[PDB]
Amino acid sequence: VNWSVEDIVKGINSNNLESQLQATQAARKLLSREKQPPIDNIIRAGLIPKFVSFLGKTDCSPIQFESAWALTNIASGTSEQTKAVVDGGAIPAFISLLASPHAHISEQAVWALGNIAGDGSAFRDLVIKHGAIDPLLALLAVPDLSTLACGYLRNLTWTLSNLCRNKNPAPPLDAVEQILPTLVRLLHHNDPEVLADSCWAISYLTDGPNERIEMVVKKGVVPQLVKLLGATELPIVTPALRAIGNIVTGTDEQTQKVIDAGALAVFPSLLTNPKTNIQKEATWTMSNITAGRQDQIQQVVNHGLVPFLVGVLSKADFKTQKEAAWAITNYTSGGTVEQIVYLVHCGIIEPLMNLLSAKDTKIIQVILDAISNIFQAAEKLGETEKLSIMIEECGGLDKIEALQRHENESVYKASLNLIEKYF
Amino acid sequence: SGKRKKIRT
Amino acid sequence: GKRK
Repeated sequence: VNWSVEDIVKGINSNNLESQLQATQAARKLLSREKQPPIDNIIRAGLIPKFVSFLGKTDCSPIQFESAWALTNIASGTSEQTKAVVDGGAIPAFISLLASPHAHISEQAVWALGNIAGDGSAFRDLVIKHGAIDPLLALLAVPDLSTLACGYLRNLTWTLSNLCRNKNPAPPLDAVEQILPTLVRLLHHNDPEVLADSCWAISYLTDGPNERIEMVVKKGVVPQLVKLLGATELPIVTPALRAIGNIVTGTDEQTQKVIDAGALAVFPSLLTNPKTNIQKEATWTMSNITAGRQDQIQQVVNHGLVPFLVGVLSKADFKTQKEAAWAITNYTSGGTVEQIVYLVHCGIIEPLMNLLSAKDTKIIQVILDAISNIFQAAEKLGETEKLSIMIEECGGLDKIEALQRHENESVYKASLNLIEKYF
Repeated sequence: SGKRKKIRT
Repeated sequence: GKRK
């Protein structure tokens, strides 16, 4: 307790394994303190290579543990600190410890590899190349996950989620295929932290091209994801919703699996959720559903979600309102005349017009496109004048006229076109 | 859950 | 269209 770095060095440089153990535990305690652990001072003392060599002392398990914990905490820091651990040779030494007969040492190695992989795609891929996946997955090859210690299982799930994480590049396809069956099993486990990190892992794996989405959807997980979308724990709902959102960015068939699994029945709650980030990500998800086929738009209608989109457009955080505007422009670009009429009957025009007062150029462009699409539907019914009156009555004509004189060229063009054609 | 890196205290 |  409270040793100086100088004393730690003195003990670690002794030729006495027990003196080395005591000094390594003292380093672990220094690195474990709540405020400002002296990571850089330990690195600068040259201690990483010694710690790494201690990981290999099978005949002294306590010093394996203390050095694993010390190196975990060094690797928990900046990229430069994690690099110092990797440059010491720690990756293969930790992978060898995954097979330790001492569960607390195996777990510490799991943790350290999670920090290293969590640094970014290069270290992730280097952990994979040194062969970490097979022994990690072997630790979870039990008939019932509930026999494992809870903290150990949580750490295993977390580390596997970091092997799934990051882009440019995404993880190797073969590694993802190797991990996915275990992730599917963890997604059905009943611990909330395991469920959260399993959802995070799936949200990473579905953040990319449609072929990556397909790898996940083919495993049949969309129904469990929709169940978790309904959980009461916000740490579960957040990544489950991110994963669902990612999936509906894919093909119409991938989106339909989300719809078939019952997801839309959760959106009344998600679109009114008191957490701003949930409302925003739910509305983004809705906008990618309304960019789908007419029969998918129809499912949005049937689930009663158009009033909820009108609500979010009327009042929500601005970022959420922007996603809602997108959802409406997609809806009106893809929908039938009857669907677009319905949108107007639900009260979309006034909140849409109110958002033309925003200082964000992109949302104005989006709203003008939506108004154009609605006017096109009205043209097919011969009701353009009725719509013009509605837009004038709520103050929308004033806002569009003003937008004729707007810095962005596309805004001015769109406004003038609307006025000349309909007003 | 979800953290990039985790320190053990 | 979709937005990733």
